[PDB]
Amino acid sequence: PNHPLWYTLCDRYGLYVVDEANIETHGMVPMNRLTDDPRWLPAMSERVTRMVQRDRNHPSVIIWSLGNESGHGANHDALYRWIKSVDPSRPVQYEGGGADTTATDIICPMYARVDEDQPFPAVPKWSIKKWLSLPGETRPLILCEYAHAMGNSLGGFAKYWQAFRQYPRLQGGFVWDWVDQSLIKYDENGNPWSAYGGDFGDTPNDRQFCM
Amino acid sequence: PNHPLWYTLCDRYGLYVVDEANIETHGMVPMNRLTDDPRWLPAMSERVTRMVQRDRNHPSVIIWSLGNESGHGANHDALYRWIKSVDPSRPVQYEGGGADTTATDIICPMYARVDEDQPFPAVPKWSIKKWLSLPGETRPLILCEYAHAMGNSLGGFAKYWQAFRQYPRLQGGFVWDWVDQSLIKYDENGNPWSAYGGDFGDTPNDRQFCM
Ligand SMILES: CC(C)S[C@@H]1O[C@H](CO)[C@H](O)[C@H](O)[C@H]1O
Ligand code: NA
Ligand code: NA
Ligand code: NA
Ligand code: NA
Repeated sequence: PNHPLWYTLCDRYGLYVVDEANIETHGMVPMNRLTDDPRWLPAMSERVTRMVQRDRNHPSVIIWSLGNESGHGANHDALYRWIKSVDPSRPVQYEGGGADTTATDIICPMYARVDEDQPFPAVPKWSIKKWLSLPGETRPLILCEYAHAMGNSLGGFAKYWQAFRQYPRLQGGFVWDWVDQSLIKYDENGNPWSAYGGDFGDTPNDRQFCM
Repeated sequence: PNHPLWYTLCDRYGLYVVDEANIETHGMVPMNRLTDDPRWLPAMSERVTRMVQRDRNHPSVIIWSLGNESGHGANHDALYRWIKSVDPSRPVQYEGGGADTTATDIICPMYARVDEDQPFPAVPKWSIKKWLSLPGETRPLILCEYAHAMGNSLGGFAKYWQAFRQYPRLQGGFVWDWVDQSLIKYDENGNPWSAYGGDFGDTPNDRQFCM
């Protein structure tokens, strides 16, 4: 969840918001180790329930998200249903565990490609065109993350947009991402320079991946 | 419906058969002028019911077809339901009136392209990849006719097969068609040559379109 003013500005200027719970357990092995554990249900429930209680009156918020990169656990299903119960007015989405689990109303993959399948075990990233028509699949597809804009990037961006326009149920997505997470440091002359991971003696670090 | 021996041979050699009622009213304006008319229901019904009564015991027959290129009329809906009622063992297909009407268990377009939409009024031929995922659509797609093999043709045949393998619900199609309908004529020297439309004084004719 963002600083409260953000929702007010999105209300007034006019932007659709996905409001997302402060839950990410990416570094767990496997990713759902905590989110499938009932002992972590209370801690997760608070991050979901208190977000809804704070932001449910904002018109800009049109979709609730259960968080990010935490695999798919039973705690997600419980909290998916909690939201659907207290607020039937907004769809719930969650990408973890393969982007099309029982805890999401929207197929919301990250970095799924337009035509090319990437069939990873357990959590394949199908071609988005192909994903829509998988046997039994009826849901809209909106990428929660796509077109990773790291450095000199966004090659093939037009290919997403041609597909979004041709396919009714391909309803777009959210570019990753808006702004570089670089920080300012000063050299010997007091001159500013843009710093990334590792430049603060922080170790281990992931270098320029914050940009 | 074919010569009765055809189905015996397909039973024994192993080919899947689509058995098709002898109903095509292509030249009517509009195409459904007779098939929507209850006065023509009796004549139409006999062509369907008597086909089913003859052929229902052949294992090679896996799909029933209501005919070809006769628009979509209320008589199709009646006869579709008649077949589902008497023979639950076989899906019923029919391409007329847009390839995805209430008279077909299978989206069965003719000459729908792989990636390119052809948005004709009333009866569009959507791209087959796109057709599958249209809002509310769940049926399998099998082209009743594709890859028109007229003369030097089958350009882009690979493109269909790439899509067929990639998309589970694209379950193939039927090439148009097996054999050139040329006829043998004899000149002055008594030497046989291959003849097409018009070569018999027949007029109007559609020339080499029979091949
Ligand atoms: C020429 C099109 C407007 S009709 C087109 O003609 C073809 C010619 O072989 C086949 O008969 C197809 O079934 C038919 O759709
Ligand atoms: Na779209
Ligand atoms: Na990053
Ligand atoms: Na297929
Ligand atoms: Na022909």
